[PDB]
Amino acid sequence: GEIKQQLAEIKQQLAEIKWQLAEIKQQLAG
Amino acid sequence: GEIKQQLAEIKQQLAEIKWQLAEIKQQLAG
Amino acid sequence: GEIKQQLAEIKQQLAEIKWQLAEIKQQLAG
Amino acid sequence: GEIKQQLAEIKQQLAEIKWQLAEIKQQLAG
Repeated sequence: GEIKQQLAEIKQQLAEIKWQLAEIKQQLAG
Repeated sequence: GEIKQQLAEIKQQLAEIKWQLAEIKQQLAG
Repeated sequence: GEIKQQLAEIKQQLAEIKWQLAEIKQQLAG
Repeated sequence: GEIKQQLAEIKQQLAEIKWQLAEIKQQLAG
């Protein structure tokens, strides 16, 4: 239930943050 | 119950981080 | 024990990430 | 035990995010 869904949501957010950071890095590298 | 409250706070902070990174991405690429 | 220490470490990391993002924002604003 | 393993993974991802943000900060300010 709630603990496992919150953990899943957190892991999804961390994945999305990692993508955003990789995109920013690529933008800075041109 | 305590774990649930801490995980909820973690999710909220990650959501705020995502928004801040979306803004930085838009500043660099917009 | 371990659950509470891991949660504390995570909350500290989130705080540090929020500072880094605020610093980056200020750097972009000059 | 499961919570402990997920929290450990969350801490590891946050550490990686911190490093990526330190690099971006250095690119902009260095």
